[PDB]
Amino acid sequence: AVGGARFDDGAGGDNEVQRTMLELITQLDGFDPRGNIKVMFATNRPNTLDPA
Amino acid sequence: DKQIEELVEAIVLPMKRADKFKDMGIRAPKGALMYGPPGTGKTLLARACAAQTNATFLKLAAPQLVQMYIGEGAKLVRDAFALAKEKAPTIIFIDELDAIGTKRFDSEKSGDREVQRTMLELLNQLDGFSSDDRVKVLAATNRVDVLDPALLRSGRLDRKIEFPLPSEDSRAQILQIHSRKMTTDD
Amino acid sequence: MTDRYSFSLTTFSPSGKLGQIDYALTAVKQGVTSLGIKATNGVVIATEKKSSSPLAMSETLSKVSLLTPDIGAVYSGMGPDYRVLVDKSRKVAHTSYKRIYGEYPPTKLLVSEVAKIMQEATQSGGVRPFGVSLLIAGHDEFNGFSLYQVDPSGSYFPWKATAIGKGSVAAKTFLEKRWNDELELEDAIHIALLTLKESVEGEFNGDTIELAIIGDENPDLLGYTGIPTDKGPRFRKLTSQEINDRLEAL
Amino acid sequence: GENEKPDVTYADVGGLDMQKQEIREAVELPLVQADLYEQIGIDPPRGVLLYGPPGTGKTMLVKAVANSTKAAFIRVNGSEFVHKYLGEGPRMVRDVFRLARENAPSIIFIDEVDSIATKRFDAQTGSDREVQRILIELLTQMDGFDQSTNVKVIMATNRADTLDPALLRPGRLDRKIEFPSLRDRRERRLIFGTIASKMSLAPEADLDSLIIRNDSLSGAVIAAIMQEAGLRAVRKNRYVILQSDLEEAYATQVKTDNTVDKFDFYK
Amino acid sequence: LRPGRIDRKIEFPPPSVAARAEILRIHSRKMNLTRGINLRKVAEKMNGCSGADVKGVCTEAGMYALRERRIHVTQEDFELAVGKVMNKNQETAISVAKLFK
Amino acid sequence: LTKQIKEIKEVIELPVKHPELFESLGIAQPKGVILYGPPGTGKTLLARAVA
Amino acid sequence: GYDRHITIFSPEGRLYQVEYAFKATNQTNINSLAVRGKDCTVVISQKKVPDKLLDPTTVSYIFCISRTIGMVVNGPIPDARNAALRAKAEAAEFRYKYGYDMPCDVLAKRMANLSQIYTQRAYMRPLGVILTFVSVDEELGPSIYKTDPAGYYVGYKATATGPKQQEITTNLENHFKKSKIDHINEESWEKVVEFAITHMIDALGTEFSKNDLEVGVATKDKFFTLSAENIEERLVAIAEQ
Amino acid sequence: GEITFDGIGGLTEQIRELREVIELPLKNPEIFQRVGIKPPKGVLLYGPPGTGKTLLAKAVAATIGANFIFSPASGIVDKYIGESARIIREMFAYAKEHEPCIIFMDEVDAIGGRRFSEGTSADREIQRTLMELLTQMDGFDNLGQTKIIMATNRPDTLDPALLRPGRLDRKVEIPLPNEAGRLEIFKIHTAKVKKTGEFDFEAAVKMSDGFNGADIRNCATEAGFFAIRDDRDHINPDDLMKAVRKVAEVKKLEGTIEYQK
Amino acid sequence: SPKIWCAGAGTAADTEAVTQLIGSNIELHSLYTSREPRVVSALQMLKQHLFKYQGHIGAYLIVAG
Ligand SMILES: Nc1ncnc2c1ncn2[C@@H]1O[C@H](COP(=O)(O)OP(=O)(O)OP(=O)(O)O)[C@@H](O)[C@H]1O
Ligand SMILES: Nc1ncnc2c1ncn2[C@@H]1O[C@H](COP(=O)(O)OP(=O)(O)OP(=O)(O)O)[C@@H](O)[C@H]1O
Ligand SMILES: Nc1ncnc2c1ncn2[C@@H]1O[C@H](COP(=O)(O)OP(=O)(O)OP(=O)(O)O)[C@@H](O)[C@H]1O
Ligand SMILES: Nc1ncnc2c1ncn2[C@@H]1O[C@H](COP(=O)(O)OP(=O)(O)O)[C@@H](O)[C@H]1O
Ligand SMILES: Nc1ncnc2c1ncn2[C@@H]1O[C@H](COP(=O)(O)OP(=O)(O)O)[C@@H](O)[C@H]1O
Ligand SMILES: [Mg+2]
Ligand SMILES: [Mg+2]
Ligand SMILES: [Mg+2]
Ligand SMILES: [Mg+2]
Repeated sequence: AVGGARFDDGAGGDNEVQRTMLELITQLDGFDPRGNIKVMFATNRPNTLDPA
Repeated sequence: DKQIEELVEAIVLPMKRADKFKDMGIRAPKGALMYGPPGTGKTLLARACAAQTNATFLKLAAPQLVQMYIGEGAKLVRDAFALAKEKAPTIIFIDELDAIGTKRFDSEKSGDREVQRTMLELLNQLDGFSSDDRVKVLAATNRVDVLDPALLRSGRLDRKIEFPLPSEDSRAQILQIHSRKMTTDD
Repeated sequence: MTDRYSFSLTTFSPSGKLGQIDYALTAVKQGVTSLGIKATNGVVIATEKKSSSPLAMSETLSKVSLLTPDIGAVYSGMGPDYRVLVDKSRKVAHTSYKRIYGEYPPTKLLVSEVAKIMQEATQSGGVRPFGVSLLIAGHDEFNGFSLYQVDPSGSYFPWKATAIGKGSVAAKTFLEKRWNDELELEDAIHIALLTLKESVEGEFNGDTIELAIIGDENPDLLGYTGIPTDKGPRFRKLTSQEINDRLEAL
Repeated sequence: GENEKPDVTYADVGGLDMQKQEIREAVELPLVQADLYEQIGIDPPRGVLLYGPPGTGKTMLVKAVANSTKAAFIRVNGSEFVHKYLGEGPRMVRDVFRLARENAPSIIFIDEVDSIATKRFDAQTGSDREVQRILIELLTQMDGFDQSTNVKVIMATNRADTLDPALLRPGRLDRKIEFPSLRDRRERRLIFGTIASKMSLAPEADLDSLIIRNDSLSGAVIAAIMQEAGLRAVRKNRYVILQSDLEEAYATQVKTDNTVDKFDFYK
Repeated sequence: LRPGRIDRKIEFPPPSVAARAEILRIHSRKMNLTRGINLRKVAEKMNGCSGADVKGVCTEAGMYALRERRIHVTQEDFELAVGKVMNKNQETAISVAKLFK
Repeated sequence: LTKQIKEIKEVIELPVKHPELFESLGIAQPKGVILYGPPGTGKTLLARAVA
Repeated sequence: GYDRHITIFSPEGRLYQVEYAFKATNQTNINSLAVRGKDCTVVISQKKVPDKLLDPTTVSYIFCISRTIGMVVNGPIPDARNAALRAKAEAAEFRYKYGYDMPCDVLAKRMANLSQIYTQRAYMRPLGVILTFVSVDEELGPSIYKTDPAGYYVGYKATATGPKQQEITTNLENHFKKSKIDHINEESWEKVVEFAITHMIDALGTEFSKNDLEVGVATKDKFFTLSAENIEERLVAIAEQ
Repeated sequence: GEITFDGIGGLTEQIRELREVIELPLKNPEIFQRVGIKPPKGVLLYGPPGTGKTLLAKAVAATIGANFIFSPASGIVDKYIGESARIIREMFAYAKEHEPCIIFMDEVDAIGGRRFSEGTSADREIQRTLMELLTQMDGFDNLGQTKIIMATNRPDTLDPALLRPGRLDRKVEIPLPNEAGRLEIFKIHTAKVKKTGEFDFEAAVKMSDGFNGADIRNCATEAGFFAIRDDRDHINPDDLMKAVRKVAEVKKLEGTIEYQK
Repeated sequence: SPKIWCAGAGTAADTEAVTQLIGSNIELHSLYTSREPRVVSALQMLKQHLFKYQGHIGAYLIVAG
């Protein structure tokens, strides 16, 4: 959660979590230099993790 | 193959043939939206196409340029719009639209409205037959069902492209692209 | 919406009252206002008919079907459930009483056999309750004129007066005020017309109104005269013209 | 309702004369005269339930009383009470009762409450919890609202069993009026009379034939008929509507479904 | 529901005829007294169902004096008032049932 | 009902006025109280009246 | 909803399934017409003219069930065929059982009873076709019985079916009031067909060729389909309007 | 300028039907007053978007020469009151001066709510703007001289209140253009732009049955792309034949065939 | 039925029984169809019944009506 699941699904909903989530996806996705950066992700369940 | 052929009708051909468009008088394509599954190379296409059209390629994301507060940033975005139109010809690639889509009734009247409105303005101004040919617009989004309802009214994005599932042919070619990097094993 | 237990008819409902059975009643209400009044010397049943399409023939829509020549039925509800139920009533009765006891049923027995059919379309899962609730009005020798209601549940009750359909509320109270069993039949027919006339006032013409009596025998309509001992038909259905006569007596 | 007041007066009420009388005695008169009630010594008449399905002019009755009271009229709807922040609803109950005290005498009128008042509820939805709380506080405030200059809560419903009957009940609501919508001859006759007054009619056909032919027709059906009738009257340049024109206008509008549209598929 | 800390519980019945006599008596005294003192009769004859019921009887009996433009009640009025209040309570509460059992 | 009045009196008035008497003569102190019975009895009224 | 699917009583107590069948029987858009002449029963249906890949003639909506009895079908074709079997079949069985030709009225009653059984069957989905039987009946003479997908059935003086049914009905209604009877005028079997052809053209507003219609005619002891060219003999006077 | 009443096709019929409703009570409330009926105000239009409900509102306004205020409310849409509060007050004031006047309230549904009871709480805030407008235009007062025509495009965002009598008197259908109403439209479009002479539309209109007029403009433009691709500045009848097929696919797929309540 | 009478010969028991059993079906027919059955209809139904048992059920009848 936070940079994990969207809270858009709710009735009033929220998208401060979509901002955080989005930013991370784009840094990973496409060209962008890296200095041998390993990416480790700890999720209790893959289900909760955004499918994106 | 198919999507490339389609994008090239919407984009490349009008760019060079712009005189012809003026004469006949019909609008030239006012932007293409690509949507459906990721991994289909929405990215990629736009880069190659822009280069052919020799038109400055901005890779851009409308909520990413909101830095901290939506006070100092709503205003930043009005500048970004201004900059991007100027120094044409150009193809501005605006990406993921989901955070500012907000089809809901609890759609923010905050500064999130301002980014969104200036999205409508960009597209409206391209209509005509001279403004469409210089300034070109690509847009990328994944879910297409969460958008603003004023976007499904009129022809705000003048062309809508759904990605199809890959074929056998499509898979076999993508593998070849990857395998070349590796040692060739027959 | 409701439970999966209450849609099922093999499953005890939480309440214990099926959703199903309750649907059957909602539909009864939606139909025509049909009534029955019991008299000393007769029973009158009367109802209005669906106007349907303009060019659809009204005559062929029959909401009173004779079960036997001496016992008729009236219903509120749907046509399809009515006809199928009706073939079953006659058929089960022949087997269990016209070959065994070689005679027409008592009204009570016929009413009993109609409940059982009903009951089985509610017991067996996956088979909806009959879409129709009856009045079975009739005449037999042993227990005289008789008046019944048979519920799509398969419970039945005798009454002094009952009415069913949308206008059930209205009608029942009117009958009370104006009439009691001890009064003669002739009075009730005029009364019943008036009662049904509250229901609808645009047309009350004898074409759209089906009115019948079960009363005295008609030895003419026995149809094999020269033998007198056999009871004639108890039931006599009154034509439109006959209705119109009865409208000027009101 | 006084800043700009309705044009509905007790005179502008046509039919329902019998229903209309009881409602004035209950509501309008505690406010104009406290003094009458004090001399005998009774507790003023309490709330008034208005039910009868829409077209029975429940709201219309209260439009009449709004002019004559010369004094506050607070007209609110059920929408206001149900959530506006997911928490606004409990607060919103309290404010109408307080606001009434300030500008007393006041008529409290709540148009919809059929959806606020339900026997059962669902606490699993978060938004619903506020619906539940509004219902319970209303019961509480009403007991603390007796013996006030404000009339005890007036509300309008489609039905009297939408409200809980054990809880909301006589002696909160000691007058509970059913309106005729099946309607009698007299009741019909008065509604036709509002129209008959409004513009002269050129007799060209029986007036009373039309009444009898209306099975139960409500006020709204009768207004609609005239509206068509007069659209034809413009073209002709007629300015007094033929009784023949009304007859044909009735013929083309055989409302309340009749037989021709209900009967067609309930067969 | 479950144990915790709730312990005392007080049960309130709807009134009996004795209790009904008491509630009815004291409101009538404050208002205008029932003449012929048949407020006792009214309670003996029937039970209401609530003390809310009883205050409704009080209001109506008094309203009957108002229609005549009198300011005092009698027994004749209570006998009308009771039948109206009490019967209305029954016709609103029974309608929900169809014809089961 | 006065049945009711004696039963409620014991429970609220004596431990509030003097906890010191109640405690000693009895054992413990009474807790919350739940009033149950139909609407329209005038339970609310009782609660106001003791206070 | 689950409430839509259950074959057993809906919460409304009036089936969703039944309303659905009613939707279906207007997918094909066949306007049909059936009237009763004096001694002749005329049934007309649009014969669609598809592409050459299909033959036009073969395409039909009028079918000969038995002697005298014809059937016009409105609503989808594969379900039409399913129904058709059962009706042809019973006419035969009745003749075996009872040693006389089945009357019209009795065949329609049988099929209403089968319709109702379908919603009692869980597996089965109710047939979503209109069966309108036309005949010169044994006793009653010209007869029209229209059967609904639900299983309601009712007789008719005249009828039309389709999405554009409404326009045709009006003409037929007013006609019958001026004529002051329920039969289309003229004893002659031939000119009643033409009065039907003409009234179809009027209502719909579209002139139809022989290609665009099919005309089935009931006489005493046969139901038979006219030639393509027979239709034309009528059509020609009418066609100049 | 008047939108040419000839260039409205397949809804010719609509224009004429309309003036009964509009022209007679707008010019003279006198006739309806003497006749004996309350004068009608509130007219609801409805058709699948791109049949030109807006276009028809304009057509009528020019004929009479009555003042015309077209306000889209989807251009100012917000939750709580802000910018909307300023506009609507201004807008009635202009309408009053230029009376007789027609307000074509376009996408009334935009600031339109849905009542809910357990829904999003925000939609009721949106609804309030619409109610403020209603009272300004007409209160208890009934004028024909200033009149309101309400046009909707989405029906499930449309306000249940605004359906009722007392806000509304006629519910006027605007249906699909005609079969060869669509042909009239097709031909007009191509006359405007360059063409070498095209007459393949007799075939083309048939495939493109069920089209909104908006959608016909789309096959004409794509045909035109095809011409420029061929290196011509003239649409050839071949190019047009190509376009109508592909455009017909999407059009029905994603089609609006709704008629709003 | 009222206008279909027959007189029976053969085994007496069978003649009464067959008339009673068949009687019902004819009565069923009448009401089902809202029409008086054909004389031939009775004839047909009668014939098949007997035929099955190859005549052990020994009713030989004059069918009139
Ligand atoms: N069509 C393609 N052929 C081969 N590799 C592909 C293709 N599309 C994407 N990939 C690979 O996947 C990587 C990530 O692309 P990504 O999943 O971000 O795709 P996208 O369609 O641009 O989506 P989004 O921006 O919504 O995440 C690329 O850098 C490329 O190596
Ligand atoms: N194992 C235990 N330890 C302590 N007291 C116990 C035990 N088992 C039973 N009790 C008895 O239960 C009495 C009341 O416990 P109390 O109700 O305060 O407890 P709890 O389980 O903390 O719950 P809650 O806060 O919901 O009331 C104690 O005073 C004592 O008599
Ligand atoms: N015994 C009484 N004496 C006086 N008035 C009474 C009596 N009982 C009830 N009433 C009247 O009935 C009104 C409503 O009853 P109240 O709301 O106090 O009931 P309750 O039984 O505590 O119900 P709830 O279920 O709403 O909590 C009181 O405000 C009062 O006017
Ligand atoms: N006394 C009457 N005279 C005329 N018409 C009436 C009368 N009373 C009610 N109506 C009709 O009832 C309809 C509803 O009135 P309204 O006050 O809007 O309330 P509701 O629908 O809530 O009962 C109107 O169409 C009105 O014409
Ligand atoms: N009747 C018509 N005649 C000509 N073109 C039409 C017609 N109907 C629709 N169109 C075209 O579609 C365009 C857009 O429809 P628009 O006026 O925005 O209507 P709506 O309010 O129904 O969405 C019109 O401006 C016009 O170009
Ligand atoms: Mg990407
Ligand atoms: Mg109301
Ligand atoms: Mg209480
Ligand atoms: Mg518009």
